[PDB]
Amino acid sequence: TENKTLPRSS
Amino acid sequence: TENKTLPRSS
Amino acid sequence: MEKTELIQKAKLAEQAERYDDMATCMKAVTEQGAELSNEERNLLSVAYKNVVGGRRSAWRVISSIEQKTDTSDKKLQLIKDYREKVESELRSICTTVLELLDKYLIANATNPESKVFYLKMKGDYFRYLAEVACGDDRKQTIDNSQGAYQEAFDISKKEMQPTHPIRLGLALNFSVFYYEILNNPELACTLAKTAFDEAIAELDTLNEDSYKDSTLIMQLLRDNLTLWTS
Amino acid sequence: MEKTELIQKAKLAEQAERYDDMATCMKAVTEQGAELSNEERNLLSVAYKNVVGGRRSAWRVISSIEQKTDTSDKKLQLIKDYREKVESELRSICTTVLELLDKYLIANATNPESKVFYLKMKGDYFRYLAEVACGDDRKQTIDNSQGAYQEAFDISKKEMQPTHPIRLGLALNFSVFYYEILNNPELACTLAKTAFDEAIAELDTLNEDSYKDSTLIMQLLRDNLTLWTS
Ligand SMILES: [Mg+2]
Repeated sequence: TENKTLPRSS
Repeated sequence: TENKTLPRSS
Repeated sequence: MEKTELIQKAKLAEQAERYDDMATCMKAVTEQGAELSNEERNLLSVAYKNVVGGRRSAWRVISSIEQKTDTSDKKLQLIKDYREKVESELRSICTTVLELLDKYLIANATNPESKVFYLKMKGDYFRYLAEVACGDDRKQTIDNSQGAYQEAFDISKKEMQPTHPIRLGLALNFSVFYYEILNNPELACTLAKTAFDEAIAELDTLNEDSYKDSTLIMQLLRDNLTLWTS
Repeated sequence: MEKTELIQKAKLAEQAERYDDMATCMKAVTEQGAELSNEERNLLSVAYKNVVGGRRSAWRVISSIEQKTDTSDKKLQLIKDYREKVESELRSICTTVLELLDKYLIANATNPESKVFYLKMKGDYFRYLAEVACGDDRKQTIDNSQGAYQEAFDISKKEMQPTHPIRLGLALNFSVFYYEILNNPELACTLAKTAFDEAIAELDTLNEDSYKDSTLIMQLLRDNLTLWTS
């Protein structure tokens, strides 16, 4: 589980 | 849906 | 480079999902002029499948947008030029793969397992070319794909067992070739169904390792069958 | 090519997941010298995020393999050289972006929204450089990332409602900077939680065009909080 950032790579 | 073929791209 | 180092780098690229690097490595290996092991043969297959797969996916998306674009929309030309750029890249990759199969892999194959695998690969990449071809070009690429698949099919039925993963994979991609390229669902189903049934008959003769390998592909066969019979 | 067609092509490339082409289009738009709209800024952001993300993931995989490799093993050098290659590609992408940000975008921004967006991007790409830096270089890169984030954070607190997607995205990425780069989980949680709470207190007044974006970011803020507190 990674920390979520934006934008997100597809 | 799509037709399964091997090998399949990740 | 050294073959041992090229293969290490290729396994590293695979892990990092750097399939361009991975393909470049395995092309260098193939150019060393020696027969590939089962491991190296699988590395070459995975690498170029991922490299071409990105272009097949892009081509599909762009083609879908083009189709639903009004023929009089002045923005359609740009969509068409971009689709052609993707096609050009896809043809370059397939040509590179078929060239490798023609000048090294098929020529120097010294066992039926490898010969079936490489001919299967030759049909696969003529099939990818046919997916985007038109006119007589499409006819010849389809003929070449069919020819390769057919020789792989004869050899696999003569030299290998119905549960061998390579033979089941050949049946899988060859059936798809009949369904999508030749638009013959009846023959596609017969081919996949025949390979599937001939496999379950001899599932008795396998340890849980080969049983796992074969059963995994047979599930893909029955998935296509379920999809096609609806 | 003209801006209208560049945007057109960039959206095509996005749909086709050809982010190299996409970033090339948005770099050309940027270098034309005109201020970017909200749509164009997000296209620039998405393009280079996918371009750099592939290198970040590759670098992590290869670095993890390097660290599991015995220092005596002779194949370690091949792994290290490969890591440095990907690292060099990553630094080149980050440098290109930071050069665009300082040369064109931040310089010509006429509204606080644009300035906060670009300063957030600056913190992001200094942060990506910090992930792969060591020693004093790492410290200075961390300072540059924090400085950009902090400036955008003050401008957003002074000029934007807590529900604005740009202010929320800034909180999300800045809190992650606190958690992964500064290694301060308590301040990261407080930063994310504060932005989350301030947005909830105002959610009822949000515009329906920003529901989907603001709420999406709020979902991510909450997911990070749930992970960091468990
Ligand atoms: Mg992260």
